[PDB]
Amino acid sequence: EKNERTRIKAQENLRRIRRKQIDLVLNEYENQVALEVVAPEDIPVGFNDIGGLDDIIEELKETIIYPLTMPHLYKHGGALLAAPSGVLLYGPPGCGKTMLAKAVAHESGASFINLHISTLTEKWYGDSNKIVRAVFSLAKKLQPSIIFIDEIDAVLGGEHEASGMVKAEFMTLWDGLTSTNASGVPNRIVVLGATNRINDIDEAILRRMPKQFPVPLPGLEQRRRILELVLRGTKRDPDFDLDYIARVTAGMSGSDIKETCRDAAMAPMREYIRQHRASGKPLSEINPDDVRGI
Amino acid sequence: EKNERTRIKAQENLRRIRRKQILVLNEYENQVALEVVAPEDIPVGFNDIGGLDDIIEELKETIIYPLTMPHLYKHGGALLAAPSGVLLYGPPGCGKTMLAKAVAHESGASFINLHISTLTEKWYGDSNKIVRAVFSLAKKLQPSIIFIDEIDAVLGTRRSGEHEASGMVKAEFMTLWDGLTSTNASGVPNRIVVLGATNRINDIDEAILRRMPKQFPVPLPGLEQRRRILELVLRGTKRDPDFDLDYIARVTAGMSGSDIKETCRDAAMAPMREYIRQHRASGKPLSEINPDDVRGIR
Amino acid sequence: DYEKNERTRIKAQENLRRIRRKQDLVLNEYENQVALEVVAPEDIPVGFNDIGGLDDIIEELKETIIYPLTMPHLYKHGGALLAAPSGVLLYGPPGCGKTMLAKAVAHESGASFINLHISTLTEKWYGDSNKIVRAVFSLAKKLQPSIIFIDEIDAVLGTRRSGEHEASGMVKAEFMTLWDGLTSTNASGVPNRIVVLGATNRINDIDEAILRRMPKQFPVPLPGLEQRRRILELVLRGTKRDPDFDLDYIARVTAGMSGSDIKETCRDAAMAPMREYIRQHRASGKPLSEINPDDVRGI
Amino acid sequence: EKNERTRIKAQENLRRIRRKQIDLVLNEYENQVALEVVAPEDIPVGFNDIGGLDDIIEELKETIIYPLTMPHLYKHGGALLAAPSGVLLYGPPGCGKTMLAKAVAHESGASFINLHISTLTEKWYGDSNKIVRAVFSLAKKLQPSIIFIDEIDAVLGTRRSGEHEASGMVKAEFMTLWDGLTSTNASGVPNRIVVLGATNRINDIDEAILRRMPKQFPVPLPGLEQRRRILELVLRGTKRDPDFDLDYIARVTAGMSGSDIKETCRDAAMAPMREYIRQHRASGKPLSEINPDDVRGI
Amino acid sequence: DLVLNEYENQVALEVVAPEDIPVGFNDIGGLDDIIEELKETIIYPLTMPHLYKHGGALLAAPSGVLLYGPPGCGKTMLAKAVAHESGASFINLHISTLTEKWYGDSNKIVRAVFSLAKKLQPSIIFIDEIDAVLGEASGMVKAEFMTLWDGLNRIVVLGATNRINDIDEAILRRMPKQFPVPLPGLEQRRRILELVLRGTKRDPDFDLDYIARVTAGMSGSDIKETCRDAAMAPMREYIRQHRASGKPLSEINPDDVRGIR
Ligand SMILES: Nc1ncnc2c1ncn2[C@@H]1O[C@H](COP(=O)(O)OP(=O)(O)O)[C@@H](O)[C@H]1O
Ligand SMILES: Nc1ncnc2c1ncn2[C@@H]1O[C@H](COP(=O)(O)OP(=O)(O)O)[C@@H](O)[C@H]1O
Ligand SMILES: Nc1ncnc2c1ncn2[C@@H]1O[C@H](COP(=O)(O)OP(=O)(O)O)[C@@H](O)[C@H]1O
Ligand SMILES: Nc1ncnc2c1ncn2[C@@H]1O[C@H](COP(=O)(O)OP(=O)(O)O)[C@@H](O)[C@H]1O
Ligand code: BEF
Ligand code: BEF
Ligand code: BEF
Ligand SMILES: [Mg+2]
Ligand SMILES: [Mg+2]
Ligand SMILES: [Mg+2]
Ligand SMILES: [Mg+2]
Repeated sequence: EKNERTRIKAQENLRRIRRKQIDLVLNEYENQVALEVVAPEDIPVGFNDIGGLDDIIEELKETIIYPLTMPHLYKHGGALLAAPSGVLLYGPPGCGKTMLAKAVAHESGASFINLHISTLTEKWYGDSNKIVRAVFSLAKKLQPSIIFIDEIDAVLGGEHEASGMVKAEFMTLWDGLTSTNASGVPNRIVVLGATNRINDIDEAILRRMPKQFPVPLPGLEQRRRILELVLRGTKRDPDFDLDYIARVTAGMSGSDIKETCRDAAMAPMREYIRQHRASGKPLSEINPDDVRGI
Repeated sequence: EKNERTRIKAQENLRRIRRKQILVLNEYENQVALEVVAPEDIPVGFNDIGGLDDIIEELKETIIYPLTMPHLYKHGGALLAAPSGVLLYGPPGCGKTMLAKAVAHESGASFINLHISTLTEKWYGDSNKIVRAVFSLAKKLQPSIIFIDEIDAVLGTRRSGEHEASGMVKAEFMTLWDGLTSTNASGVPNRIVVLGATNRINDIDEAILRRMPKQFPVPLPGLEQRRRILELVLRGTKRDPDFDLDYIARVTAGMSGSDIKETCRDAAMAPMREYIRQHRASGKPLSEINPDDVRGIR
Repeated sequence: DYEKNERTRIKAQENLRRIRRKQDLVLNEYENQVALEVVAPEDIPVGFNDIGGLDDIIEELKETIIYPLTMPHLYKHGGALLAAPSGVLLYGPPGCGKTMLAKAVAHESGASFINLHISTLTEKWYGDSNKIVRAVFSLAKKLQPSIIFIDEIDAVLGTRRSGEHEASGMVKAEFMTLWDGLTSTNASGVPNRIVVLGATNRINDIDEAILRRMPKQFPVPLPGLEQRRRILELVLRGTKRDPDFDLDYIARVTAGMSGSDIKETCRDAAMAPMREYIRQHRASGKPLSEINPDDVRGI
Repeated sequence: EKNERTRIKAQENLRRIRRKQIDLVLNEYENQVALEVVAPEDIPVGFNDIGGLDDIIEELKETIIYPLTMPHLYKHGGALLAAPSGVLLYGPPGCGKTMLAKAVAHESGASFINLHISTLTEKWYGDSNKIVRAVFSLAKKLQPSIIFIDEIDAVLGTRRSGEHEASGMVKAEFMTLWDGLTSTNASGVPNRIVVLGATNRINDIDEAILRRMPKQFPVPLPGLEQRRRILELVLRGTKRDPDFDLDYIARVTAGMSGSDIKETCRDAAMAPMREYIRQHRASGKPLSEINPDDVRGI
Repeated sequence: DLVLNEYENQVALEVVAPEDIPVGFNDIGGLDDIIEELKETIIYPLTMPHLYKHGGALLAAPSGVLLYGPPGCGKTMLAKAVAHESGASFINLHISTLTEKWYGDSNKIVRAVFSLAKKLQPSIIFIDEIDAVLGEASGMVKAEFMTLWDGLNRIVVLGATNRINDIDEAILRRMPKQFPVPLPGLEQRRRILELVLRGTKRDPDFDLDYIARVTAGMSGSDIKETCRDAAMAPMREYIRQHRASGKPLSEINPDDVRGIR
């Protein structure tokens, strides 16, 4: 149990060093949560690779990344002009909120850690609750921390009191004897969330998360943005009426437009592979081209 | 407890030594490593499924080719990756699981047959661990394919009335399958396809359906696909000449693939029963090629 | 939480040893209970020569389920199309020989009949029901020429309501998957040599996906005229010879009675003479039975 | 947890010790069902306390008890002269069909277990089936036993399509354990377990349960003679005054069941003591006295 | 107050002792026939049972008495007095504590309360607004209640309702006594108000009919709520006089003007 735990702490040390450098001493519980620490260059997308979400993205910048990173500029404004202690991203599925979380992890650059539901659930008794202490202590040590819970229904409200204990301790250490620091700082740990079913999250997270951003479907020209964005590496040279494709996708979500673009791009490559499958070695270097075929 | 996990680990190590030929695993990746199946096991291939041929070319040119052997599809960037998943749906007995067996056999993509029994663990917080192990083993066996048959049971429309472990399984699955680290640092995301099959897509968790771009309907066989189902089912069954396959294909209209299989079974079982009833007046030695079907029975 | 496992494993090993010596394995914790469901042929005191009435269903079960399943060497020339049918569903009104057909199949087949009860499938903890449904087929495959029996299968394999329950729905899906899924055949193509016999009196409640997997569906009807007289003979084999009994009359007086109703009427008609003897014998000291009574009328 | 199970085990063991002689290893559900095996001396009623109806009270004693207990007289007939599979009492409320089952419990000495509706319905998935198996296995460990379900139409019932499916899945366990595969012995003798059930309605009981309760005795409203006998049995403690009679009371009350006559006689008996205490408030200290009248009180 | 399982513990939060109950018939009024009959038919068969030991189990306490009970103060409050004077160890039961969120939970509660009452040999089960018994899981709890009633003993079940016809036919069989508790429609309400005015007395006592005839159709709880505030109505003026006369001082001088409407 110690040798495997030693491998755990070694991998944690490597990951935390690669995060910090862009040292720390951790107990064996937060050497297991620090494995779920997302390095900055591990994300392929920034705020420029997202389309349609611009007012929400400026909200997340001006209220969640500036109040949480470089807070000295906000000493003039006082205390109310600061970052909340929790933000939520709700809306339909596929609309692009996990992508917002990914862009926040990449561009914000302040100790992002994504909590999976498995790291909160432990078979043994009690130690499934010390991991929440480890999460918050790690977020307090990695000072500009952004805790993230994707599909946030593990802290949703069989009860399984041990799981109830984990949820209650998460609520308590959310805003308890540590969320009101005498140093005039909340420690800058914004527990970002996300969920496509906003109703079932019962009451507590709805009061603990002041900012709640609805990621709608792209209405009438944000789908044009997502089309111009997904089709960034495909040769659409001869005749590709992008406005028609933006107008035909009536109520498709971002993932739906993305998969439609995937099919439309597979179309020329498919109809090329299906035609030159006779010379033996298929290469298919730059020969095909995109026209239509959504 | 170690006396059981050591035997388990030995078993999965032997299974993967059989499969991977032409790797460290934790206590959970092992328990899912018993699900990895080799193409030698499944006997069915794409050349054995009659009728639904339009779905075969779609799986080949849009799932298996983009997933296995991706060097062709590299010029188009991450847009030309394989789909996140596939959902084969239709009435029962039309070829969903048979397509699954063909994908297991005729792909060469480290097929992983995930049972509902293994996702659902008794101890607390082990179902989430089993899902994380499923997606960590599908990532180790890189161009892999996770197959959840009857996927509308494990997944499915979430509600307030459901076991607290099931909601965690669903959320953990969605997180691993279209989450933060579902794309590599270079941008090429995780050549892992979740192939599911169901006969009820209106109970399959639309948030999950968003993850499955390719949703193929396996329709009920028609007059032209039934004459291929009958051909495939009747391989070894030697036909008595004057056997009219067209009449049997036209009389079995409202039947599925399995119903046509069972009809052909009960039609080829007839001459053997005649053979048995005639040899009732003597001993029962080994069989022979004497009994031919008296006619095309239906 | 450990002695129960040792008790159940020793019991299942003893049971399997009994079935084997009627003519070992390493069973895990979950199929170690299903090994208790395995019944021996010497337990079931019923044979196909003991059922009455239905005779073209007995012929069907013998010819196209029992012979393909056990003793398959006669069918190794037709291929996988001559394998045993994956599923037989005996359906019909209550009390007309469904469970008796299952009992005769358990006794006469000699194919490792396993009487699966609805309790062993329904476990308390999360995932144990799925583990039991997997262990059923695992044990049936360890004992290849095997039959799985689920009496009153409609209450266990219902039509999959949209919000019925998760444990029941997962058990249904697990049973469907292990019935004929990815790993249901062999590496060569033999369909696993397992037949799950089900008995129900509500046919249109099983759900369509499951009736697909039981391709042979036998309606067990009510006894007609010649079936009622055969049921009467088979029931009255035990009673006295007769004191001028009339059986053709009783064969038609039982207008729409099922098999169990005919058996109960015969029970009452046989109890009547012993009651007469008890009444006439109370005047004496002790009962001390003999063979005085008769059998004439029961109505 | 473990302490609760051990306490239930100790209670069931003590109840078995008190029931056996006017030791058995058994699982937890049989521990819970063992808390219902009742001693015959725990009940005050007998076959002579049951006024009115006498044909039913003879049919039970002579075709359900003598076949069930004392089987050495019915041995020659074989499995066809065994005890009936089950017994059903039906009739309007208060006509003495639970008191009749109570007398069957007392005056039979046949391991009478009284199964409550709560013992069957459990909170966890798959515990009602465990307890049904427990009751049908404990009745077999107590071979000449009786299983009384009171208000059988509540526990059982015509299983609708859209039923609870946790009370309908237990409703099939009763049928499976009742008359199923292993519901006899290798020698061919039945299981000699008789299940007695009382109900106000038989058309709602079931269609598949009523065929295995072949003995069905209706407990009708008392006529003139039955009502007179019920009156003569209810008035055993009360002291008659030489003035009144019983015929006019037996004739006035017509639609009253057994329990309605019981409550009427209770009022008629409380009337004299009522008057005595009402004329005795400032009459010394009421401690004891015998001066009733039992005059005609409607 | 002894050993008991978790369900008897769940039901123990509603059980109360006799002495802890408020005043009995001395606390209420407005009826004499109903109180007299119920008293001499229940409290006597419970208090001093030695006087009935020669009866022979026939002239014992009734097994349950229903109440027609046009709604006033829960449509009845006689159960409190019956448990208080008889020392009956009043165990209460509500529909809220009778519903179920787990399968087979209401039946467990019913068996616990009846099992519970038996440890407490003298006991008064009380079904306020008894319609959860009559009448698809409620049928099972109905059958359970019927079976625990006499399905196989100094216990009484007080059933308050509002419609005799709505009760099941197998329930009126078990509740023989049908004590009607209608609204007070006579002049006796003044005595009601008398009791309702035994808390505090106004400046003089105004016209008794002036306060009586106004509540000619009001319920008993209606009278109790009117007089609990009408007499307090001018007292609010006295508190306002405290506020206007310097600061509020602890005084004991009542000053009524008119307690009506
Ligand atoms: N606003 C958007 N612009 C561009 N692509 C988007 C957008 N929203 C979603 N997508 C596409 O959806 C895929 C993942 O969607 P995701 O953010 O996981 O949806 P959700 O927010 O429901 O989790 C990405 O590959 C991305 O291409
Ligand atoms: N297109 C098909 N071609 C040949 N056989 C088929 C086809 N569809 C179904 N079958 C028959 O059905 C049986 C299994 O049915 P399956 O494909 O598993 O149904 P489902 O797709 O509903 O799971 C196989 O034995 C096969 O013989
Ligand atoms: N075909 C039959 N021949 C003889 N007896 C029968 C037949 N069908 C039903 N029975 C009688 O029914 C009783 C058991 O019925 P069972 O087979 O359990 O009914 P079901 O098939 O509805 O479960 C037996 O005692 C038997 O005497
Ligand atoms: N024939 C009878 N003789 C004497 N008492 C009777 C008779 N029938 C009913 N009773 C009375 O009714 C009570 C039993 O009611 P019961 O008839 O068992 O209810 P149900 O019929 O609804 O089960 C007994 O306590 C007894 O006093
Ligand atoms: F993350 Be997505 F909203 F399912
Ligand atoms: F697998 Be099939 F749809 F029943
Ligand atoms: F009750 Be039988 F099994 F139809
Ligand atoms: Mg997401
Ligand atoms: Mg399938
Ligand atoms: Mg049966
Ligand atoms: Mg009763």
